[PDB]
Amino acid sequence: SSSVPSQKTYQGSYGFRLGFLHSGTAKSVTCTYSPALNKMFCQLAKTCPVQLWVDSTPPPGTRVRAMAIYKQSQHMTEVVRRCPHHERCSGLAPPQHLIRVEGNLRVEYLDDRNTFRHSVVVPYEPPEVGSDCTTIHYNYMCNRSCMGGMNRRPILTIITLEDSSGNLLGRNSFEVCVCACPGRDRRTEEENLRKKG
Amino acid sequence: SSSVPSQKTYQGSYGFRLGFLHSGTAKSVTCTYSPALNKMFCQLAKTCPVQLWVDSTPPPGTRVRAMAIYKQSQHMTEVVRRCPHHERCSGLAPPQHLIRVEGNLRVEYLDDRNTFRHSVVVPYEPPEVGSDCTTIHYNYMCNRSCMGGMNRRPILTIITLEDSSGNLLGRNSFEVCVCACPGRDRRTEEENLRKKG
DNA sequence: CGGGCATGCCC
DNA sequence: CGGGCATGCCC
Ligand SMILES: [Zn+2]
Ligand SMILES: [Zn+2]
Repeated sequence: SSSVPSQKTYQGSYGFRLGFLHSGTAKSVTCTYSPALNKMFCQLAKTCPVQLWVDSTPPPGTRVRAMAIYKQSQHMTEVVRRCPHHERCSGLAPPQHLIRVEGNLRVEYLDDRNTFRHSVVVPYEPPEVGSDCTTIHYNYMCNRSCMGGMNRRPILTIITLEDSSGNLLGRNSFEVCVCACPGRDRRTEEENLRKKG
Repeated sequence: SSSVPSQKTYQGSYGFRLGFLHSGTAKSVTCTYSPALNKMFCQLAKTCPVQLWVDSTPPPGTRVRAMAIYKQSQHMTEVVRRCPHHERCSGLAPPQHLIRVEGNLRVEYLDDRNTFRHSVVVPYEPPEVGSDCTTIHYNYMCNRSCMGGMNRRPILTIITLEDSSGNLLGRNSFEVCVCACPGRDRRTEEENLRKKG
């Protein structure tokens, strides 16, 4: 019984995929996504819109869960949590949770009783009409560099689509780097990929 | 009734002054003192020997107190304390105290009931015989850069010599920078002083 | 807003 | 051990 959740992409029978908005070119843009690295660069405590795309409409009662895990093998089995500084100076969200959802009246924050991992869950809502996706506003409450938290360790966010019975319907993931200057750090990484990847 | 303790040098009638040991040239020497800047550069949680020199022998019951205060006017009135990370992962010393004394069976840690400032106190002991000074081993439990603690703000350590009745007998102070590479940072600062001081 | 320095750590 | 990069922030 592993305590490390799968990160394997599983688009499933509903054709579940993630979308991200294009952003500005600014050195310190608040949120920016790199398709080449499948990686979000964003600033702490600010909005990161993630779009949910499906080919088929999930059944009523379907839920959307987000959870962070460390990306490197050496840190994979350690629970991702808020650093003690940002925990201390911290409504519904427990202070130890890294990932929050804003703008949803039905958000649930879970602390797994066996694996101790944190996750945040909202109801899946189908797009309104004309629209092809549904947007969730996530918030990361620490910088990747936070001492006693992520401590410079890369993380993945895993988004899972789950029915009310608990069956996995779909899964996707993206890397996240919460940092002061997302535009600078995105360009630096893409350039490093080009020259020495 | 101010809550900012004096840092003014007061050598007093006993001729109280501080001494510091000369150290190596290494980039990451554990402790090194700059006479030009009256400034200690040291690594966290490691020994910083400070020598006490007097011209006249203090009376029995004399105490030696150390306390940190922020050096800049803008931060002067804020209590210097341990960051929440190093407080959490922390015998006699309360976890919130930045400055500890090692190797003394009579150490007292005080949290002032009116000003809320932290200090650590030991008995003054006169030099043994032949020696001209007495050494106290101090420990700083955070880096200057610790988020939620010093947060990159320069500090002074104020050493006061006090009689058992509480009269101030002498006072001296030095700046402290707790950092990963004290030798590098000392040379950088002395060079900056030379070129643009 | 982008340039550029200080500083912890690389693996 | 010293060189040198990443990254938060300068004031
Ligand atoms: Zn944090
Ligand atoms: Zn600290």
